[PDB]
Amino acid sequence: KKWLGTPIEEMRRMPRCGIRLPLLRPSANHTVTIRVDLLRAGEVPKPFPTHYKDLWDNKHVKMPCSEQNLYPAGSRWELIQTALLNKFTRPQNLKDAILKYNVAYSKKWDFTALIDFWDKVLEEAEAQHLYQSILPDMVKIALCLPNICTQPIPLLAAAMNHSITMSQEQIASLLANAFFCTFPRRNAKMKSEYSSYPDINFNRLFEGRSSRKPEKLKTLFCYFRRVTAAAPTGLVTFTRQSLEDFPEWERCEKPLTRLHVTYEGTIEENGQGMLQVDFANRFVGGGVTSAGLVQEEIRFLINPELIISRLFTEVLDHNECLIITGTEQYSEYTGYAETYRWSRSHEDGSERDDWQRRCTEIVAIDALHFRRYLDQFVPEKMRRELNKAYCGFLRPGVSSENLSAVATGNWGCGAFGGDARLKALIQILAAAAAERDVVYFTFGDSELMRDIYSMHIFLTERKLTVGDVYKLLLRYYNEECRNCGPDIKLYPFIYHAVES
Ligand SMILES: Cn1c(=O)c2[nH]c(SCCN3CCS(=O)(=O)CC3)nc2n(C)c1=O
Repeated sequence: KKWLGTPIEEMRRMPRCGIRLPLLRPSANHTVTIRVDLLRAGEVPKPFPTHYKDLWDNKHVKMPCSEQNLYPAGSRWELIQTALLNKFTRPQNLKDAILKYNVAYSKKWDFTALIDFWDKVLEEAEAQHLYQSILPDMVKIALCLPNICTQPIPLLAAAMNHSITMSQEQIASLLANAFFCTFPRRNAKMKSEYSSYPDINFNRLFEGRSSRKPEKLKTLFCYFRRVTAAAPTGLVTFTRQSLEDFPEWERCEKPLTRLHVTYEGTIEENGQGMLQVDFANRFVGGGVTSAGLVQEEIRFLINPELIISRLFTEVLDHNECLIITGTEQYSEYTGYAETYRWSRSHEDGSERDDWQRRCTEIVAIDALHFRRYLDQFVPEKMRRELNKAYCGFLRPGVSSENLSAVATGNWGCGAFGGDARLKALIQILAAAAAERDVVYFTFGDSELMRDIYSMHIFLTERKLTVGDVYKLLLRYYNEECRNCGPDIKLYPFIYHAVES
């Protein structure tokens, strides 16, 4: 009674189900920032090219170490170096350092949470370790950026189908810069450039008095402590995927696939090696660098390499997703939102693939935010969610036998107002169209587990196709929502319509 349906042991997982990876190589649609010819297990990857190369334009990340990063003109990189190469002994020292190259935000950025964490949460020995060891080591890896990220990083802009593969070490240098708020043109509230990109600098983690900010900082300093002490050796791939041809859902003759549904476990622990869904905001990462702390933000905190997607990933349009392969888990946690707490450091035991990427694949798909509950049953909105999930699950050019199951849950069903029973069925239909099985976590809701299982077995036993089910959703809208909360609920309607 803890789980229902297909045993999870029968679901496909990476690496066992994967196909031989092609040779890792840069191309028109794949940026590779390391020496592939020297990539070896257990060895820190060598950056390619050897000497720093800069691009300062509207198609690439504006690096803080660029000679074009100026301030009315002096070199901002020189200023960052002078500011950060000072001894920190009190939190005000770190605030003052960050503001030396952010003078325009000195009356706008609040540092209360950073001050409280250092002075009021940490004990004396933990504070001493922070400013004697961790922060100086973070400064050093940040300032090493021009020797580490030698190759320009393209923006993954809207409508681009493009991948970036970089080393975990390169990500660590970039995230250290984000912590010290060094990325230029990413700060103004009323900016034109980068207005369609998420925040990357960490200044909003330092503001306010929530009991959540200290837990976020503990989680991030756990990561920073680990990666400055011993450089991680693997790679991470970021792929923006934007599809043009979407199924004619009413006409899809594909059958449903297999389902495992359970009210215990988590996507990240029990969906190891599966395609793990991030319940994303259209600005990937949501409020990770500010106040948010539900499913997406938590994943971005315990696997912080996800955070760097915000440096270069434009806001997702309706037909797009972001696929990240290779991020490592550095922390364990309990709770969520107001009960979230950092638990301990985590030693990731995931195998690495032939590109030295952890066998962990996460897809960010953003559900819609519904102001009115009945809005989500409008056909245009159901099709939208179907196509979003389909884009996140589809892998053009891969046999279904080589596709892991999808590990997911009540996507968009918290603050975004989604109906769990509808969103479960939508994901089941999208997974079926993408020829993937579904592993579904209901997060303690045993009744929902039973309901999803019952509907899935009902539909499969009667051999209903994807299109058969979609037309029942359309019928539900017309008969119970269009001219209407509804008088009859969705699953009861479906049972009655089919049994009729
Ligand atoms: C399947 N699944 C979750 O659903 C989940 N939620 C959170 S934190 C936000 C709480 N909330 C969001 C949607 S909900 O309201 O439907 C139920 C719970 N962490 C989660 N993990 C690790 C997970 O595996």
